[PDB]
Amino acid sequence: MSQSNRELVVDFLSYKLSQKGYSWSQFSDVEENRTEAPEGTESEAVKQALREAGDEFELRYRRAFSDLTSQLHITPGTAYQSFEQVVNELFRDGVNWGRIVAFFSFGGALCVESVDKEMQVLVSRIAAWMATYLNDHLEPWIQENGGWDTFVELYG
Amino acid sequence: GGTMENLSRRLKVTGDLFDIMSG
Repeated sequence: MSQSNRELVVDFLSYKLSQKGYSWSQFSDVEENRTEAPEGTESEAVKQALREAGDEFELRYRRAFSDLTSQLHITPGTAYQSFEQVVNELFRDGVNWGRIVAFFSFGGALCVESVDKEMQVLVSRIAAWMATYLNDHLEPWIQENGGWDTFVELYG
Repeated sequence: GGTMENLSRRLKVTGDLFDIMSG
């Protein structure tokens, strides 16, 4: 239960960005070293659910309210605000998986939008804003309603 | 100004549809 939530942040963000055509380690640093558990790892399964959840989450949004990268608007001086703003109002009404699925969806989306614009570095910046919020802002909620085991139980 | 707020709203609804508690 909770070992390295950051790995989950780096993974999802790296995966989504990898689907758009961007490389995480290319400009992420992952605050350590791109490795990620091979297979059969607890945390590994966690990312698997986040990837499956984010995929279905972004899909519904993409099918209904179109993609995200082609809507938002982040800059070198409003990225941390754009994120905090969407994550704030999103978790303002009350934290929850659905809010976390979007939290991760927005994180990876912003990175792609920042890289597409001219702020590849923002990928790692958001990486710290997302992870930090995940571990410090919603982490408690995670273990509260079951944790990554539940999220994995619902999506996995 | 009218980008992030609207964005969050869209993510919010998607959450309700993809939230659930357990099982």
